[PDB]
Amino acid sequence: NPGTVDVLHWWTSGGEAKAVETLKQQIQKDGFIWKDNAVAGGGGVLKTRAISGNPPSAAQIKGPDIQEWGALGLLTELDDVAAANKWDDLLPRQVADIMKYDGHYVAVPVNIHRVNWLWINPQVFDKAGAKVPTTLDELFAAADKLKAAGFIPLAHGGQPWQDSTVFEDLVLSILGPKGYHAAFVDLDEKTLTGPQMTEAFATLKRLGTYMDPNRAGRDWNIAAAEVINGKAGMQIMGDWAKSEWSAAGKVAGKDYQCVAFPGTQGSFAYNIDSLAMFKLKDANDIKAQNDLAKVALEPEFQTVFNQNKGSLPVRQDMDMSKFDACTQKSAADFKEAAKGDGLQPSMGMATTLAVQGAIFDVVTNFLNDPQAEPATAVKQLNAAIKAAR
Repeated sequence: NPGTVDVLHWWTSGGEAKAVETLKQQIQKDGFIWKDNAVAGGGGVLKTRAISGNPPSAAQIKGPDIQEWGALGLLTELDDVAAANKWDDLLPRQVADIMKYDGHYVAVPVNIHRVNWLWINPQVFDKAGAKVPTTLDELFAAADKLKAAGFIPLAHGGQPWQDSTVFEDLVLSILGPKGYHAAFVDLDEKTLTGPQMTEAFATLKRLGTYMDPNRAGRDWNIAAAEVINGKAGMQIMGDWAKSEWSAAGKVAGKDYQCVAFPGTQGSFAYNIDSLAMFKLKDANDIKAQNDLAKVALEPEFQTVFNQNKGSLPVRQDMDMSKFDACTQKSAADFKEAAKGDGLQPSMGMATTLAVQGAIFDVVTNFLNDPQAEPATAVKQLNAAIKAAR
């Protein structure tokens, strides 16, 4: 036909086009047709279109949104392409499991972000006599010292997802991997209303006190800029924030440092993006689909897509010297975490959009209220999470 690949995705950026193009050019070269329809409003009509027999060949669906679409029977089993390309050998076990439904590949993963980073301006630290933290006590001690030296201690933007990034970090730090998993994967009631979650909010509140009150609306890349430009000391963010650093022409260690969010050493909170493959009717369109799935997990796209963006590739067998120094620390930390309970889904991997919304809402509401009681915030957390489920 020669068969058509229609991919619904949100990879809008110029850096992400380089990779998408490498995909297109190879599909064409393999004798198939390319077509895309790239929407925007990042964060996530496809349903109505797939529940009515006009799906795209592929769509961007991260988190649990895969199990739901699988369970509807709308996705296609990729046993053949998996088998031909030794997918089980290439993927970390926990990653492969996220991509399966009834033991069958239904989606191909394309990246691994780490959520639990702190980004550090080593020039700002030296001029402030500040010490790169490894504990929460030390994170505050650095914050004080930066303020005392007349820097913005924490660069932080006014969007709910960013408030909860910082929250989920604190949950991980205080509760450790197991408790984090109890809270965001199992939505365990005792955990979400317990003393340590309460401590996570108390610590959130306390981080609040060092944040700019005129942050409302502000994007993560503006907060990163305050760090890049030598005006702030730190930002707590996932490793997408490297893009901002790259685009400014920085390096690894010479301009910034990446450390694990204090107290989360040992753990890797992953954030994994993916293309779920729909059940199609045309044989040629299947062959195209299977090609897109193969190539999305080949070295060429796995390198370009994750490069100039900050995430790790999901393939285990990569030439990592192709990446920056922070991605190499991220690759090392991944493996350590992977030996045990340390590897956990970020909150964004770990629940439904409705539950996220509930948490985002509780967190921002409590962080935007200087009188808010942590003892109260855990009841709000739990009650909202119950209601969204």
